[PDB]
Amino acid sequence: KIPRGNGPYSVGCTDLMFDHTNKGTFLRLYYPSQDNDRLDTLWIPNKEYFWGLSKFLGTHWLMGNILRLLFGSMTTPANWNSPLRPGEKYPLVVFSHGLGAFRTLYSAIGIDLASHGFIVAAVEHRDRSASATYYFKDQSAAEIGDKSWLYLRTLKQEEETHIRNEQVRQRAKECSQALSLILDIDHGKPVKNALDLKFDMEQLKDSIDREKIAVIGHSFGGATVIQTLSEDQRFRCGIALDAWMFPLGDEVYSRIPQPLFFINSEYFQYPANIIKMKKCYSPDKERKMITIRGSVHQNFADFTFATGKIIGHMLKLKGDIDSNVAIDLSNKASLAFLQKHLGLHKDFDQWDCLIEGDDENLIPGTNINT
Ligand SMILES: CC1([C@@H]2CC(=O)N(CCOc3ccc(F)c(C#N)c3)C2)CCS(=O)(=O)CC1
Ligand SMILES: [Cl-]
Ligand code: NA
Repeated sequence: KIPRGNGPYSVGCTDLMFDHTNKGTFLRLYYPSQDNDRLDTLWIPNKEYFWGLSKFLGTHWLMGNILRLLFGSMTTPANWNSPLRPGEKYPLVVFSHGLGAFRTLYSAIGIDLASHGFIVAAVEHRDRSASATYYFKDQSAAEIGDKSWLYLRTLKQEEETHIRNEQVRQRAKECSQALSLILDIDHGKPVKNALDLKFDMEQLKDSIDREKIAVIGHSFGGATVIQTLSEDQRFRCGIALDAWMFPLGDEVYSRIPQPLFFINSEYFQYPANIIKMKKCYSPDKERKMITIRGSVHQNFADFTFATGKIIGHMLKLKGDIDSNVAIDLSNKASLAFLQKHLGLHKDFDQWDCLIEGDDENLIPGTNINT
């Protein structure tokens, strides 16, 4: 089970696609809800995501059908299409998923933030870094629900530098576009969701705390954080979860004025990647880094909760550290950082010492020597 949020608010979830095209925005929204008696949210909601994950793993497409069978009915503890909790303006996180992932696979993070009173927009990227995604060829197709699928692109070694950088720039643009869509919905523009879901977007009107915007992401999503910050000053801080720095151009490093927080796993990181992170540091800029002891790259994504302890450790979905323990540390430290740099008046400053890695399961900075 993906854990429930630790915060006081109940949590809702819905999908938004606008426009309907491959250049439109597609995101999963997690938000504070009133109602707690709705059906839980289907975790991986289409069979084509399993086909996607199979290609991503480099296995026979039929392995996809087996993944579906195992995980296809699994839910995540968010009330599907619940009404938004009214009467308060919520800060906004835009969340960027990793390579081979998609929008639904960071619900532990998204649910927890929402339970503390954030609205989380987990984008689905159309850069072919997602295992799968979908969109509609034109208006007719969107009405009848005729989905077109776009699958992960496998690169040759000689495309890697160029293409990963093209993708990270597109990802940043998709983050910025998602932000503008949400802010517009906040500013009351009618938007016809391309998905026919029973969630009236008009509830979102005047529900966003417009200047309290942050961007968060895992791995490829962590680079996306950094690109996004250096492209859109509307984002006031970033949190990179085990950032994979390779996609970034040499230009961006000196070009990130906003506070930035690296939350790393113990076993993923390596000198080349750490050196690139330290290239973001300048005396005039706010930068924090912590390393979660006994953790692996996958501790930040939902599949760390989807299998048993033994199978999970074997597949490097789980580390030596308990997955709930690990994600609690990442989430609580994130909340403290956000409160600090968005100027929130909540109680997240109780976790301030975790930003400093002052905990028996944290390492201040990094374990990697460079
Ligand atoms: C570093 C990396 C990728 C970059 C990235 O973003 N990574 C996270 C993927 O996280 C995922 C992927 C699918 C999932 F289903 C879930 C879930 N839950 C999480 C790992 C590219 C370079 S490499 O090939 O040498 C080694 C791997
Ligand atoms: Cl290295
Ligand atoms: Na911009």
